[PDB]
Amino acid sequence: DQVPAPKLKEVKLNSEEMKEAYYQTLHLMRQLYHECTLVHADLSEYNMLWHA
Amino acid sequence: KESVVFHAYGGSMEDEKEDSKVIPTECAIKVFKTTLNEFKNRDKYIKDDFRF
Amino acid sequence: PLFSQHTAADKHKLQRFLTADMALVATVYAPITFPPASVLLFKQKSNGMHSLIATGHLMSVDPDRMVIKRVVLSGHPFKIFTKMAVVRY
RNA sequence: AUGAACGAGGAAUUCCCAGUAAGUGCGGGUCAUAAGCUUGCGUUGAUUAAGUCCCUGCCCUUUGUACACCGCGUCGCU
RNA sequence: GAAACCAAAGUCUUUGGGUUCCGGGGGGAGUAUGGUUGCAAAGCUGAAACUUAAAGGAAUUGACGGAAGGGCACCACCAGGAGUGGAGCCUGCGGCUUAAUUUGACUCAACACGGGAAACCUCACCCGGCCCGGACACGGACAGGAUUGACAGAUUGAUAGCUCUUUCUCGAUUCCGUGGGUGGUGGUGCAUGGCCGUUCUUAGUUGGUGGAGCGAUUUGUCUGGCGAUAACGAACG
Repeated sequence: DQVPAPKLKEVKLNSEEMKEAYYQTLHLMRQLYHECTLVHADLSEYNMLWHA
Repeated sequence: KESVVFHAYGGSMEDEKEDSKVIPTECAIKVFKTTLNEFKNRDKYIKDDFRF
Repeated sequence: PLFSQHTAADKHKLQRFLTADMALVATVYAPITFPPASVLLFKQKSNGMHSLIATGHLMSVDPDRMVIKRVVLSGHPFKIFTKMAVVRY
């Protein structure tokens, strides 16, 4: 509905949700390093969005 | 600072091509800033790339 | 008739008066005649005196030659910004 | 009386090399009534460096330099 | 000599030793046609129609390098200091409402700036009311009045004659139109001046004389890591 996804820093997640987000970020970093063969080099709280 | 992100509503292409990419209903258009002299420090991640 | 400019374009601006030097096109419903043809223009001055006004030749006969009447509306700009104006009347 | 947030502050960023920052008040301007602003003045008063082009800009110098070519089309009548 | 350059490309307007070939702005075009040679491909000779105001030659600088070096500066950095950004709040900005929440200003070169800490004034903005402070000249009206000011009541926020009633004042000091002057914190700072800010608190700017070149131009305004040194002097900063 023309509303962009909020950033990870601005998202108020619970402890389990924060752990799941950290695990997803680690898995994404591993997939980028291994499968995509690229380093983001600008990964931070403002470069990650939480959606669904 | 370097690019502007705009949310927009995409159109439905009436061309019935088998290889036509599906246009999403909501799209983000990123337009990089070309009139700002603050991009002098970005050469470190471009000159090191063998593809360009 | 209706007087128009004798140019090469499609549209012809209507002339609301007869000019003393410009060569115009008089356009009217008339019996069809094949060009060339000498054309004379007269008017009753007074007591049945036919006065000559204008003369020429007959151009091609067609109803597709449209005549355009124009009206220009004037306005006095009383406020001026850079490339922006506020106009009244 | 009321007593809140505020537990030294992410990304990011400003000014500053000695009676200097910073702390501290005072006076002038404003001003009928008036300073959190501003312009000045004294008081207390240090750590770091005697450098560099790493960032941002700016500045010069020398070397040459007065849109070249090869890779937009088919049909239709008067 | 146009110069690059050339002891010939010299002895050329101070033009004449002998002789051969050959060029006449650029394209069309070394094309078509014809002749001739050739096994052939081709060669030799070789137009025109039409088309354009340039095509070209030497030398001189450099706008610009997507060319490389230095050098400068706590409005850049290192070593740090004290901070802002995080709290409450004061004041300027926008967005939003409001009748108005006037306005100028938007990177450093706008944002506690407009000396702008505005209860009235300021004040331009909103609502309401009052006055002419229409100078001047012309025409008309006007002394048997052109007018001005005003008690009381109605109205009014207003001891606002602002309008009416009530009729009391005033002696051309005028009034109505015509031209036409003033008055504006009204609009253009992208029409101006002045002043200010900025580039830039940079490190440059311009002249004169001498020498090279026909000239554009060059040397000066300087190669080097003492020494070369056609250059020398000024002025502003």
